[PDB]
Amino acid sequence: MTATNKQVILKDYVSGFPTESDFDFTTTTVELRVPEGTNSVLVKNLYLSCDPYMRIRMGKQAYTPGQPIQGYGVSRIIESGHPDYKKGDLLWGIVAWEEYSVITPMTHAHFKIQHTDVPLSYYTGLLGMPGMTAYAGFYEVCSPKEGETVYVSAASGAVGQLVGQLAKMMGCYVVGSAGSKEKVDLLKTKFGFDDAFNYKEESDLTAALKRCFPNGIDIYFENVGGKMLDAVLVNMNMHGRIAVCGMISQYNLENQEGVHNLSNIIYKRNRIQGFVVSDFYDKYSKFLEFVLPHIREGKITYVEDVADGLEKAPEALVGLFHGKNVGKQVVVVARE
Amino acid sequence: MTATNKQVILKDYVSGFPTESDFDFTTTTVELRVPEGTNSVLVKNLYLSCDPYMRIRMGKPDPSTAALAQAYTPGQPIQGYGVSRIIESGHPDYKKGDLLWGIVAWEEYSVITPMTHAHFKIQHTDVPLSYYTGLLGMPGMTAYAGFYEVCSPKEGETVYVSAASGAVGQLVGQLAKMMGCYVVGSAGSKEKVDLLKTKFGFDDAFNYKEESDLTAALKRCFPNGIDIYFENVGGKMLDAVLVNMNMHGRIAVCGMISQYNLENQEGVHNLSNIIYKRNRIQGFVVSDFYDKYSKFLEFVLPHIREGKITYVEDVADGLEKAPEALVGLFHGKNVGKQVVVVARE
Ligand SMILES: NC(=O)c1ccc[n+]([C@@H]2O[C@H](COP(=O)([O-])OP(=O)(O)OC[C@H]3O[C@@H](n4cnc5c(N)ncnc54)[C@H](OP(=O)(O)O)[C@@H]3O)[C@@H](O)[C@H]2O)c1
Ligand SMILES: NC(=O)c1ccc[n+]([C@@H]2O[C@H](COP(=O)([O-])OP(=O)(O)OC[C@H]3O[C@@H](n4cnc5c(N)ncnc54)[C@H](OP(=O)(O)O)[C@@H]3O)[C@@H](O)[C@H]2O)c1
Ligand SMILES: CCCCC[C@@H](O)/C=C/C=O
Ligand SMILES: CCCCC[C@@H](O)/C=C/C=O
Repeated sequence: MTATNKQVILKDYVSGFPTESDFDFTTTTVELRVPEGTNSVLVKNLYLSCDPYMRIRMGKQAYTPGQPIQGYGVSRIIESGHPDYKKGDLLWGIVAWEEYSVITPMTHAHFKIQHTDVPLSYYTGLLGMPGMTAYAGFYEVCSPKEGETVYVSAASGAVGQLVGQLAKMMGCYVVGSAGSKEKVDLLKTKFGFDDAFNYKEESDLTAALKRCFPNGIDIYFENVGGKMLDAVLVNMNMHGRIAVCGMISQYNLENQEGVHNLSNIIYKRNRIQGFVVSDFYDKYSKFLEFVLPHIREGKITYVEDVADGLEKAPEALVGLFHGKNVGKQVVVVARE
Repeated sequence: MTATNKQVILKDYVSGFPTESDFDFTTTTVELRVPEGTNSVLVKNLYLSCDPYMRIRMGKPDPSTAALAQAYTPGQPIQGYGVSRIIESGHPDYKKGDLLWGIVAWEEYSVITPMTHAHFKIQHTDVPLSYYTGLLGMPGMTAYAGFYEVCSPKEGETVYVSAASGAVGQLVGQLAKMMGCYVVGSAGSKEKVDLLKTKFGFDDAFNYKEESDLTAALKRCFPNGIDIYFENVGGKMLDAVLVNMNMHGRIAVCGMISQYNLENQEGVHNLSNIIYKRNRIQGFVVSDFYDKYSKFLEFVLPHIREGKITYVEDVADGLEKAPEALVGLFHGKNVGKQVVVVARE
């Protein structure tokens, strides 16, 4: 075939919060050939991830103006110049926001799917690059014992909803926070945490956390920052671990919020350790063969926001920095 | 037999900086009796220390601070670390001539109870007794504990040490030079920086005071960035270090002395940097590691006696000066460790 390839470019660099008018749709024409240099695969992009690191990549290796925005996503091989991928099987990894991409598959960037007995939308999230951040970030970096109390921020979403599920499986008391009432209702209905609150309904964030924890916070999984780290630093305990995954409060800000209560690290004998998921990708098969017995069984679940089409995909990345995503924000580019 | 026992009392709680005025003086009568309490010894305090925790045992009851603190009671005297000779006992491990270092009150004579990770015996006299406040005591143990067990160091790695000519800081940077390491310091005066470059053998050093852009100072000093940080300061300083740090690089949070004296506690912005740099900010109290005080003393006393560790001290005479001495530590007119002699020998 010689099909028309619909692409989402970034026009120019973003300074603050993203708008849909920082990105434009352009078209190329892909010849469905055995591809551009005999080391490569040609894929058809099935599902795409709208995940929040993309804002830090939108700043002045960083993205280049007039070219597609790179992201993770699930893809079907249409043709190959690589040895261990034939035509008709599945990968996940860094693809361009296209309908059809030619990529070179390097090991801990791009991964083959062997288990299609679960949704292939989950391989942008749960069994993808959000879910590995929750395995890796809770079991190494947070270093947990049972009974110990876990706090998850942006609990609602991607990374956050597996951290909490893995904790009320270990024997921990887990509290989450989220933006709207419907996002906060899932934490107790579906994912079945012990408590939850709406941080947007809290005028009282330090007092909110003193309410939820009569016994304090041993573990924190930091996805948010600033004002929430200040509050958590007060409500902590003796040898209290903080796992700094993200800072979504800060990405979208030029002159970014200051943390005041870092003196409660000497006193309260705290470890704040920052990680990157990429480092733990050697433990992906170890993760898959732990969590697929549990997803297949209904111990571990997932909520996804579905955004059908490449058309509503500027719409969908913009939407994270406000939290329109009721769970993990997937784009469907192709259904079959 | 009676003693005329002078004391240093605290008036009421501190907000902001201490002054010589937030402290007061009394005299008591102490009987030199063979004391019935339980496992209690009547000591005679010889030397005392001016240590900066004493500020967040001087402020109002807060739950955070109350992990190392108990908070000082507004009437009855200031507690702290210092050396002490036993002038009659009610213990097994201690008798009528033995010396102790530990947490005594700021008086001439005290009835204390020895506890294992509080009060420690001296069964080594070859070295100064004033040193069991600092080097052979609690500042030197912090330096051993927090550099070898929290900064998790390997040879050749680049170390930045803050409040570097004070008690804990000067030892860190020698313990670091005693491995492969590249040690740069920071201190207040010119007299202080000329002890880092010469006496305590640091590779380079500066005056944070005489530096306008602090990142520019640390990008001059380390071209290839910081691997280990011994954090004795906070604020401005911790922000500069986070942009000057290497990947999988560690930070040991000993103290944060810039903050203690502030009501409105200063913000560290770029703690964002620890994701993309895989960095570890780790806090400790020394209290947790006093089980390795035997394994400390078996190490350092071979290195002082051979001339591989160097140390300065700032002695002031009598309890009279012990207000003036704890105050001027927050400004920094202590050169090394601030000792207060109550009685010598
Ligand atoms: N270090 C790593 O290894 C690694 C890897 C991948 C991703 N990440 C990062 O970690 C986070 C992970 O995904 P996720 O689980 O958070 O999924 P998500 O729910 O899809 O992400 C968006 C969430 O951020 C919250 N939010 C947005 N603006 C905010 C603001 N201004 N202040 C406070 N909260 C705000 C919203 O939740 P509420 O209002 O609902 O609470 C919203 O649901 C991101 O920051 C991401 O960049 C880190
Ligand atoms: N268990 C523990 O973790 C533990 C135990 C002992 C001590 N500590 C802590 O570690 C720190 C110092 O240890 P040390 O034994 O070396 O004490 P020290 O001998 O009292 O050192 C005093 C230093 O304070 C500095 N200073 C004062 N105000 C300052 C300010 N506003 N900004 C920056 N620096 C300032 C001075 O330097 P300048 O001349 O440069 O101004 C001076 O050299 C304290 O924060 C203390 O509480 C912690
Ligand atoms: C090339 C895409 C970058 C992938 C690393 C990402 O997981 C890091 C998230 C940090 O916030
Ligand atoms: C009971 C006295 C407290 C002793 C702990 C002290 O070394 C901590 C210093 C923190 O800045």
